[PDB]
Amino acid sequence: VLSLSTAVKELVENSLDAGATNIDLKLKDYGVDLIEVSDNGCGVEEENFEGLTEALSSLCALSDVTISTCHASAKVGTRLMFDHNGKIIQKTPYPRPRGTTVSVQQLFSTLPVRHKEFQRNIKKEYAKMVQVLHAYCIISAGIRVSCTNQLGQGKRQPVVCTGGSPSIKENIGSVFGQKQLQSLIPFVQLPPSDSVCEEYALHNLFYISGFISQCTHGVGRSSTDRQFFFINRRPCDPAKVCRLVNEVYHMYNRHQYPFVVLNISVDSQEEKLLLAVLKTSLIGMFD
Amino acid sequence: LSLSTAVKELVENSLDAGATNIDLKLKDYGVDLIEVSDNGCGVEEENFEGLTETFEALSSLCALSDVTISTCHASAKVGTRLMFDHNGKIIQKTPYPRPRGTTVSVQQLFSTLPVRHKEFQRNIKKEYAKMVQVLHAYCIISAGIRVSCTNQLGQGKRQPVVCTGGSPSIKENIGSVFGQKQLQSLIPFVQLPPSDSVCEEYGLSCSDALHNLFYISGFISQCTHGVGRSSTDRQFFFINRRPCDPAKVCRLVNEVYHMYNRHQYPFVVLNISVDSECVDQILLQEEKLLLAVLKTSLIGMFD
Ligand SMILES: Nc1ncnc2c1ncn2[C@@H]1O[C@H](COP(=O)(O)OP(=O)(O)OP(=O)(O)O)[C@@H](O)[C@H]1O
Ligand SMILES: Nc1ncnc2c1ncn2[C@@H]1O[C@H](COP(=O)(O)OP(=O)(O)OP(=O)(O)O)[C@@H](O)[C@H]1O
Ligand SMILES: [Mg+2]
Ligand SMILES: [Mg+2]
Repeated sequence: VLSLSTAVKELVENSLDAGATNIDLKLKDYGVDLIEVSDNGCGVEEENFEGLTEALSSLCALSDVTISTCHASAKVGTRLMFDHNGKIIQKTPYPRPRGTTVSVQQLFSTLPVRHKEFQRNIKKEYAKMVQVLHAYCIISAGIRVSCTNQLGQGKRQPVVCTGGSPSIKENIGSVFGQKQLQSLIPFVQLPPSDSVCEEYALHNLFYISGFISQCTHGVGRSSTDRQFFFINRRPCDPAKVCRLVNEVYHMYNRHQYPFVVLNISVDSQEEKLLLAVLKTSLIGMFD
Repeated sequence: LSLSTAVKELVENSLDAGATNIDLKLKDYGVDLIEVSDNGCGVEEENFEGLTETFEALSSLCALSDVTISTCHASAKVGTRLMFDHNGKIIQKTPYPRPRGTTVSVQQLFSTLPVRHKEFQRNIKKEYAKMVQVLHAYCIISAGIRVSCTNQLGQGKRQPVVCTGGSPSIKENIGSVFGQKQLQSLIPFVQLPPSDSVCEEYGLSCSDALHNLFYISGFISQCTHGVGRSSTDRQFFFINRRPCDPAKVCRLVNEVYHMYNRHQYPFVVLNISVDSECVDQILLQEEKLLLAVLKTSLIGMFD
């Protein structure tokens, strides 16, 4: 849509919305040539093919979109080709398992300026997409998320793959290795302290979970390269929450920055209460 | 009992389960961990105890390693995680929320046989190379299935080994495994009826060649000088999509290629399709007819 990372985000969310347990992201030239997301979700029924094309409509205007899909109620799958207006160029029977594969080829080709900027800044744009990819890998418990990349004429190479584990801890281990888990402690939520409450509580509905680096000297990280925040399992960047987490960690380890995976679960406001719970909990953890 | 046959047994089990994704995770070339994850049919609860070159496979792996299995059948509401002792007995079974499929973890293969374990470690480079060859064969022939493999040495980062893109063609799987540059020097196999000259060389009559039921397909290097390979490091033969080593067929392919490029050896991916009743060392009935078809076809291709 706007970038490589947001295009991947939209396609992954669509696979998640379809109830997929396998989500495979296939890239060619870091996504400059091909962005392809394949899932084993519910698929699309024939009567809704034209209704596919909004994320998918915007992708059609900015790239060449091919979609293959097979609904559980269908006897055979279907392969669809779209023009830049979202109109179906052709639809043919296509033998494939249940699910949907969305192919985004030559993203931004219809906008030459954006296409050229995409290529020039591919290292930064790919790093943003990896961050989004890692966030979904960590939080999507029970879902096997994978990514592969193929550069030029070279062989296809695996980038990451999760094992469909029910715990965030194992998903973290799948993404970064077991060595990353050895320097982490689980988040332990505490009621806000009288002192911290004064610095800023009976109707507390915030539930915090996750992992953070130990405050022990040397155990931290050189930068904020691995900090993942979630509100109701949705990846996001809460500025005030992120600053508070790094501030409390620096109270005990000013030389380093922590690894962070924090999910904020709350009913469908009162952010000062959330910060008071976060600060009190982090102080009790690092003490 | 080797690293390659252990991986082969697990990959075949995932293929038998109807998997479309097969993920192989290795640690220390498989000395520390061999883990195969698939999205196949899984195992039903009533068959958990029944779970425990041929390496059965799972019972033999339990005797030689620590086997952990998580699985979820479509008929189950929640998956199950299983731990096995070296006699194949279930140490513990716990509910385990996971998607449909099976994950088999083989950690410290051959640990219970210290002599074999040291031979495994000492010859790990040769055993790992043999396993990669077997894995490449399944990657090439398993069209429509995403097979991936990584290897991790100690505490280092995961290293890519191979991965296919779930493509419907053997040609695309070759490109995924070896790169598009490998495809540029290949030509497709074109089957021809055996020629009178080649039929005479094998002592075949017109009636012997009338019941031809061999169907050969695949890819081979061009005979153009220099385009070949330094050795037979990339020659993959299949009978009814099954990886195998037909000695006479393999020698014939290299012999005809040497008729046009004696200095080099070709890249070979060749599947031989034939009725199951004619396969019995690979013993193919009417093998002289198959060799005559192969030689005649290869000569027409390289001419
Ligand atoms: N991988 C998919 N699997 C099954 N159905 C899909 C998939 N992707 C898209 N669809 C269907 O096509 C519809 C339009 O997709 P689109 O992403 O453009 O908008 P949306 O999903 O409805 O809302 P949002 O803007 O939040 O993504 C979707 O609502 C969905 O029904
Ligand atoms: N990845 C798997 N997915 C689903 N079921 C499996 C899987 N692996 C093993 N099983 C089940 O456990 C049984 C025993 O496995 P094992 O490989 O040891 O023997 P086998 O497959 O029955 O015969 P063989 O391996 O000699 O062809 C299998 O028959 C199968 O039902
Ligand atoms: Mg959407
Ligand atoms: Mg088996």
